[PDB]
Amino acid sequence: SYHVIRGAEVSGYEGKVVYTYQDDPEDWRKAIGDRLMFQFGVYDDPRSRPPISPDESGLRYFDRQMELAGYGDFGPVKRILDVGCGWGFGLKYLADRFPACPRLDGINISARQLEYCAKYHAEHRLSERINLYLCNAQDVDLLPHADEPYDLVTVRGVISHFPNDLYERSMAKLASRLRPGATVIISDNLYNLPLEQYRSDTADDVDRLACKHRKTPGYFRQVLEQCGLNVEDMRVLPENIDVARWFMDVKKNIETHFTPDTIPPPLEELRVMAVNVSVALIKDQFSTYSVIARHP
Ligand SMILES: Nc1ncnc2c1ncn2[C@@H]1O[C@H](CSCC[C@H](N)C(=O)O)[C@@H](O)[C@H]1O
Ligand SMILES: CC(C)=CCC/C(C)=C/CC/C(C)=C/COP(=O)(O)OP(=O)(O)O
Ligand SMILES: [Mg+2]
Repeated sequence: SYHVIRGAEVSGYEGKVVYTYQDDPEDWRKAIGDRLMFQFGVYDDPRSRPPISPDESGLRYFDRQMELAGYGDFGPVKRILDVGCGWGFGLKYLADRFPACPRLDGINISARQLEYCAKYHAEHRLSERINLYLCNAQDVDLLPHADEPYDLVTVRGVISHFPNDLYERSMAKLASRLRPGATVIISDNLYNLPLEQYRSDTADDVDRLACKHRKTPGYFRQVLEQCGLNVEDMRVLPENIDVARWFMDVKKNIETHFTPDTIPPPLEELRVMAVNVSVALIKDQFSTYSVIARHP
């Protein structure tokens, strides 16, 4: 079960995102791993015993981001928000990491992901601690209990799906729900060239995985600052060769567990996207960034 939140002004891009994440979570598990973590991974953790799966590299990327955010006396954490909560591992990970945090909220516009989130959280006995909302990032102001501000927010691989307009409005409303000194942990995928210069290695005529709203490091950071957040740390993470590795391991998973008949269309987009983006990553035209931001 999830609660519904509508802001009477619906984003026209929702349909494209819903389509992307519609399909059987068991097919996604075969592509990206059992944890269903969908924002890359690091292959440099001394704890990782090769071969390193997308489950291991994803987990260790999150650990590294938690370290950079200073959660290795981290201050009060009584309420957590996961923006675009995917298939719910992010909320489970934070729940286990913050056992004295009684409230974690997840927002998502994919009903199929939220259906899987509830069943998955229930199996791990977190249903009371974790609340799920069918809620666009731009209606975060409508989330219940504005009298209880968020201490920690994750936005990992979500801003890639935002039009510039949506991104600016969402971050302004997110900022308004933060306690002073609250941390925002961001992962996203940004183009290191001017947008006019960049040319897709493999022509994208179908908008692969609803990621057409490309952004630069400069603009990305400008928006966080304009909403009154302080950028504490911004860096390439994972490294280009690690994002490429994740992509190509996921491509291999898809080509090894599916045929062109049975493959769900979004996993076909991901299979093609893997070579295109990996080439762009090798050429340093594209990087995944870790951003730690705080409310002053
Ligand atoms: N405008 C929007 N508002 C809320 N959620 C959105 C959104 N656009 C995309 N999303 C969600 O953002 C997620 C992108 S994939 C990332 C999932 C998760 N952060 C992980 O690390 O695995 C999906 O759950 C998608 O449905
Ligand atoms: C969606 C998301 C951010 C979640 C995390 C996992 C993931 C697969 C990231 C996608 C990164 C991205 C912007 C791909 C663009 O490829 P493309 O083939 O669309 O590139 P192009 O069309 O710009 O050449
Ligand atoms: Mg694209």
